[PDB]
Amino acid sequence: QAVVTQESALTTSPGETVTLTCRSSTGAVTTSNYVNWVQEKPDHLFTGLVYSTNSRVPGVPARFSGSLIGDKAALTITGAQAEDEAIYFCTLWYSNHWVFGGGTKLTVLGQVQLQQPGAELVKPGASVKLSCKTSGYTFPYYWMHWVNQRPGRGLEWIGRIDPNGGGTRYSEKFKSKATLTVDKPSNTAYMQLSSLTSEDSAVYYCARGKLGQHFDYWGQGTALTVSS
Ligand SMILES: O=C(O)CCCCCNC(=O)Cc1cc([N+](=O)O)c(O)c([N+](=O)O)c1
Repeated sequence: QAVVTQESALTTSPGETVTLTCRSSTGAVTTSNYVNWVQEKPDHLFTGLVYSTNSRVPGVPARFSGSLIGDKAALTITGAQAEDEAIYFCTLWYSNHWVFGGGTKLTVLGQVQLQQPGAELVKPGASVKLSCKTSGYTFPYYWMHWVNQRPGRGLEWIGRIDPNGGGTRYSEKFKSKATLTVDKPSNTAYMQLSSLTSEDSAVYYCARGKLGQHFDYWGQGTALTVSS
């Protein structure tokens, strides 16, 4: 029942130093929450910025930095650029599941690849198998996360799979809905969703992880529509 709270929106001007924050409802944010920061640009295009409090994802501009300040986590953008206008999400680990904050809409007044199909349209009552084909890294060395986003709702972690044995961990919401597997020779991770209803219409993302390093690279998101 943990809730992660972020500022809903902030407006900045090019060149300013701005700090976004991420609070935990049950206590101070700690290193053991392994906070990650990700950026969403149009059209539902996610990139990883920071993992595990303060590790910047290689290739991300150095103006982005993460830290813990007092009882919460913080993403500092040191000299905002016009292209930084985006939605910024944090996520915290709570013992056995990830919880996403609601995102901060930032207005600015100015090799690793995970490949997912853009969309699928499936009838109610059917099943769907969503694919996430990877390249640019040694696939068995990393887990694959899946994340859901229903219209007007927050990001929801579905679960992860470790390709060394295929061991899964699901969130409460998806523990009897999603089935994760992989095909290592084709470098592809799969998520089946069963017993589809209109409530399953959503964008579904794959995102890379591993112990201590989560959500650094994302697929584009497959928009699933469940309709006859
Ligand atoms: O590198 C080292 O040993 C040092 C780092 C050790 C601790 C890093 N913790 C995580 O990364 C959090 C986490 C642990 C899991 N677990 O323990 O199984 C998961 O299953 C899981 N998930 O997303 O489901 C997430």
